[PDB]
Amino acid sequence: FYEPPRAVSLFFNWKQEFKTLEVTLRDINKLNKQDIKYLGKIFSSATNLRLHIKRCAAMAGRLSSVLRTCKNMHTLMVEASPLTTDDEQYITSVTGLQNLSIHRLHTQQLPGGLIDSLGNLKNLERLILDDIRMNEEDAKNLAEGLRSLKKMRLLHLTHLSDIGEGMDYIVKSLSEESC
Amino acid sequence: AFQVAKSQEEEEHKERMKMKKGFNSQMRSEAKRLKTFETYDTFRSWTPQEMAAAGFYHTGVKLGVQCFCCSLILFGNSLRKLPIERHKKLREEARLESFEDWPFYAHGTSPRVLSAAGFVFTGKRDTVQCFSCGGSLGNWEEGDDPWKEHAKWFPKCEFLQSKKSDSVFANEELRMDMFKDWPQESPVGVEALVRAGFFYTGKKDIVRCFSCGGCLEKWAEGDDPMEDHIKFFPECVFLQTLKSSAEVIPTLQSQFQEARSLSEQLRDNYTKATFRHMNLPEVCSSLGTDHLLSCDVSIISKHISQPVQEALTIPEVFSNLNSVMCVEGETGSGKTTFLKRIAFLWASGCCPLLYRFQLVFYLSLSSITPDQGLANIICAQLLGAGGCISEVCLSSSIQQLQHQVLFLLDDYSGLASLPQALHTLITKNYLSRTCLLIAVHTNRVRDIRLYLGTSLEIQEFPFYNTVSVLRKFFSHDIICVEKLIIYFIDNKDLQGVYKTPLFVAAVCTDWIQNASAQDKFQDVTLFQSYMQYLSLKYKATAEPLQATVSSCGQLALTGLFSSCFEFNSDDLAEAGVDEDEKLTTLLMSKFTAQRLRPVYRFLGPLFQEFLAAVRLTELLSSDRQEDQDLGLYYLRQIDSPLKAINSFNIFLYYVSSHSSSKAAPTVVSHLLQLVDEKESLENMSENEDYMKLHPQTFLWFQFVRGLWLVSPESSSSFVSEHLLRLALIFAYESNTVAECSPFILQFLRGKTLALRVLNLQYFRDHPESLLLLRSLKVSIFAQDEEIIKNYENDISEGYWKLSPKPCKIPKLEVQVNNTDAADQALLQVLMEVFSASQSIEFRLFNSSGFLESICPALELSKASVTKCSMSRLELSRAEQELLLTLPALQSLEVSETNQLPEQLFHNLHKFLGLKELCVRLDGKPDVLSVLPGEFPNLHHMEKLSIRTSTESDLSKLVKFIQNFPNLHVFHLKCDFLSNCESLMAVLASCKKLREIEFSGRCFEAMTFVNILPNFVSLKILNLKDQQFPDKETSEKFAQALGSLRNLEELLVPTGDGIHQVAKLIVRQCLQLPCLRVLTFHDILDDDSVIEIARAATSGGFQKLENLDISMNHKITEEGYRNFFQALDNLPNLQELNICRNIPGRIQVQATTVKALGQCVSRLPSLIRLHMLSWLLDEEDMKVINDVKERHPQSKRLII
Repeated sequence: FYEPPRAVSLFFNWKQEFKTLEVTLRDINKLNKQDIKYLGKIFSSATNLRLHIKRCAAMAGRLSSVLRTCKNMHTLMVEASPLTTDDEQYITSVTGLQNLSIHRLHTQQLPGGLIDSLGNLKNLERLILDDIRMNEEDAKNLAEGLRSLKKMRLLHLTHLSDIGEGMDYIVKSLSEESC
Repeated sequence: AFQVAKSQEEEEHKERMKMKKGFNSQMRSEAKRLKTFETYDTFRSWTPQEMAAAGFYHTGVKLGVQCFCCSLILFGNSLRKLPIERHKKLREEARLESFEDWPFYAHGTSPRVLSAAGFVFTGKRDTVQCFSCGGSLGNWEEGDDPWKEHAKWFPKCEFLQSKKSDSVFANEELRMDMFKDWPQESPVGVEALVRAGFFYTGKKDIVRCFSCGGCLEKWAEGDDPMEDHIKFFPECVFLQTLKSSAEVIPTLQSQFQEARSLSEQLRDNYTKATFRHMNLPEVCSSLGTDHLLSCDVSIISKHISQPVQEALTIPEVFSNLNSVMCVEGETGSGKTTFLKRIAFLWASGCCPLLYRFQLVFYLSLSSITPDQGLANIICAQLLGAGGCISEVCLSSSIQQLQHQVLFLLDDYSGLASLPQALHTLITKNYLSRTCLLIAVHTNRVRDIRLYLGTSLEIQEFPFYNTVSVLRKFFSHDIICVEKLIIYFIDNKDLQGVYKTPLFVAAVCTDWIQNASAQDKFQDVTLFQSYMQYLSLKYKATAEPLQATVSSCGQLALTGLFSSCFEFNSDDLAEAGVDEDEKLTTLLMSKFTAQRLRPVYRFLGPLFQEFLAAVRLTELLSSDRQEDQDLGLYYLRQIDSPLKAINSFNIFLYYVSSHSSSKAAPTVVSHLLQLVDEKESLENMSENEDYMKLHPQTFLWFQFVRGLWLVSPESSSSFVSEHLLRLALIFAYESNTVAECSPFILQFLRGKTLALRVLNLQYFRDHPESLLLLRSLKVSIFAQDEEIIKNYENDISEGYWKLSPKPCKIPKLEVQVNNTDAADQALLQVLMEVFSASQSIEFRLFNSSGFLESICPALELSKASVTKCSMSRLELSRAEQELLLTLPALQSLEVSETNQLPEQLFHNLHKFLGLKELCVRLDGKPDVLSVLPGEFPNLHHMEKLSIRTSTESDLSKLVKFIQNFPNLHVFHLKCDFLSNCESLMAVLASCKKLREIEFSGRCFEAMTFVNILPNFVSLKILNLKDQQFPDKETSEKFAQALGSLRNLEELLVPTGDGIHQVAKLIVRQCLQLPCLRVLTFHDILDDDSVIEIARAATSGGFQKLENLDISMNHKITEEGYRNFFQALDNLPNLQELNICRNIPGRIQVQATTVKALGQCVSRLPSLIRLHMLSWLLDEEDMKVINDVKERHPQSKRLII
């Protein structure tokens, strides 16, 4: 998906049992309702959906609006796009999300968002964290969200600052039971 | 009737205010006429040639002509009004060649007084015609006053009254002084015509140069002053000093006594008068030619590098002549008629380039290959080629005067390289700078193509040519010509069979030599006579002439086998060998240019189906080894009854000729083989070709689909009308009337028939056996009007002319609508058929003006009336007293008026036989008083349907409704009853409660869990909105409905009885067979459709067809799961409503709804899905469209 009615036509002639589709979102700047509804209605072709965010500027607040129809979703990647708190609440709102990646968050992580309602993604297994602006107490309540989900298998906490003595709460949250 | 006169004011006055402009000095030029009277729309039945020579003129818009004497626009050219005659009623060589052939007999009247009175002799025994009459006659007696005979033979000739009643100026100021006498009709620049070097003479448009002497023709309104004098006088010395040889180059790119006296001898010989003769009147032998007495065709001029270049005319051939040229057509027909046309009309000289063409040479090479040149065939088939002039010296007379030599060469297709000077002339066509013509067919255009610049195609214009030939040669009979032209728009593909204009002589013998077409004019007699001519022409034994007939008949079996028309030339296993027999026979030909494997073509694509009809009677009344297994084989490949109307109409009506009847019971057995089917719909609609009424055939599918859309028995009733109609025509014309009669009695029974008898002579063979039909129907919606159109493509006339004394005529059917009058003649028809029939079925649909019709109807009729339907009458007293006083009434349905009948009610409680009622929207607490007058009469009752507005008296109802032994379907609804105990008593004290309609009466259903266990054989139950909780009615109606596995139709309403009732009730109705209709309105929240989902997964459901889930609370992806399994695994269902959640239900996840459309398309046997109360878009329109077209067994998706 660069920068599209032909692919809308392509999936919208026959529909069969696709297993998984991978969506490469590249640099979404223009945003009209026709592409919102068409590219929204494409995403029900497979049984699982792998959404990839790649530097999309028009999706800074239109996460839940476009994906409201998109009930089918399996994993998601965040590559260098702005994001709001309520959109993170939409990320934690869905339960079929099993694997999640996030990269290059310059802004401070607001409370009441992803790290604060973390314990709802009850099938989380692979979680990727990079370049997140937080503080110690945000890492503490983050680790409180880590105490909830007990099906994780893979964790990335790369390139993190302002996390002095939060690792006692994080590692304390991880080393509880034989996970 | 009048609409042609009012519409005559409409378009004739609309055109009268439009195009009055006429330049009556301009419109006399011939080339602009036959140019622009050619390439216009041409959809009329009138010849453009002699309408360009009628005295009028026209552009090419819809036929509006004008004139100079009577200046008025005239269009809409239709039948029998000859525009040369309509010109009147709306206001040297020919005489020389005439008396050249003068016989010895006619000398009681002198020939020179025939010369001085305008007579033309046609070169036969003593027969004459004028130059503009068209009637050649003999009948010479003594005292024949010749011009007065011409006013006394026949009144056809209105030419009778139409004809009876310079040397000192050799300078440009004196030349220009002669140019000041300028004619008005030339708008060309006069000064440039002065400077062109001419000077004027004194007549119309000729003009005389002084240097060389240029005067000549082609002078018109939009020409060039210099161009004609340059390119047709390239040796004018003043022009040579004006524009020399390098300057005539753009005009070049724009456009001896033995030899001379030889040209005088051959010029005297090539004007032969007996050369006119053609066998186009072969055995008819009418006294007339084929140019002055016959119309023409046009030229499809095609370029060699595939553009279709123009469609030129016959003088347009003369304009830009071709030095070597090929035309395609039919030998014997038009092509040799075109060559003999060129020579014989070259003996006339009317066109302004004629008399200056030098030496034409007619030649047909199909006879000869005589390895010798000019003296062989000119001395052989003609008079002679000269002996003092050698045959090469004759060829030297060719090759010394080449520039005006015109050749009329025919049939290289029967020629090889064996003639010496001929084939070396054709292969070295430069060495004679001559004009060469040739007329080879479309099998061997490729050998001529090496020596061609352009190709010419002869093509008939059957808009006007067939009515010109059948007009002029058959003015003796013009009412069948009216049948022809009215048949041209009843059958708009009449041009699709008239494909060669000079093989219409079979039609000519099928009027003058076969008078049977005058009362039997449809298509199969006509081209049956053409096929009979193909037996007569080339009369021979059982050669592959005959196996070319049968073998191209099975080429036609391959033609309609896989609907392939332009063939592949692979499978020549059908016909194969000796292509000269098949192209000489001319049932086919092949492709001209390159293909990979070249392509066969036909003279007529629908004519090929008639060839397959000849193949079908060949495969119907011949050797029974496997031949009739082939005719039976393809005759069983066409086994769908909805395709039968159109395809069996055209093709099996081609089979309706050839009356042999050796396996006509097998093909009418295929007509009985057609049984109640549904897939016949798209069995027809999938096919490609539809023959004659082609977009109308698309409309036939639309209307018959509209017939099955509403009424299954009216659709199959129309199917019965066309099957019994075409089977009746084929049965009587096949004369298998006592051979197949009890099988036709099998073809009659059970079918309900509307009364159509005007093909009575086909039917009246034995009507007593042909009388045991299931029903008889008349009505007065648009179906019978379309059937009036269908015979238009009476009752007692064919019905009493059918039988003078009918016997045991079965029962009858009546519908009437609101637009009915009271004409007494059809009431006398009703008197006849009511006197004939057993009893009457009778339906009143809003019919006003029927009181004045029901008084003489029952006045003429006696007391034998069964069924009366009382749809929204006036309810007056006298006509229901007259209906009242007739006994033996059996059926009366009354469901419409708020006004209540009283005397008809309480006096309807007298007689016996009545079994039908109805009491919708009346209101009665106290009208039941003389109902106990009925109570001793009738234990015979079969329809009870009551409505009151309030509570009536119930003791009589429980008494004698308890006294019913013969229970039936019931309709009960809608009052303040408040009595479950009397209804508990009457429903508890009876026996046969198996079709109960209790739709929405104010009632407590404590009775039903007591009386539903009393009767187990119930089949149909309907209930409208009641009280229905989820433990009382769910447990007690779970037991009561749980022990009721005999039901077929279920209509359960409107409760908060919740999904436990779906557990037990969807459990038991899931687990009972013989069930068809099911309805859960105002109930089934999403867990109850989980119950229909998991219940509908396992099955036990396969009998069901009808189902309604109207009024859910919310359908979403939940409904995609529940309607995924429930609308997946059940391949018999056909009915679904999802609707009336009206404001905003686009919370359905529309693309998963598209997946639900995939899921409904999994279901094979569905018909009607109702997807109402949400938005679509463009996308799901394309989705349900495309996945609707996967199997087309469904038709009813409703938005």
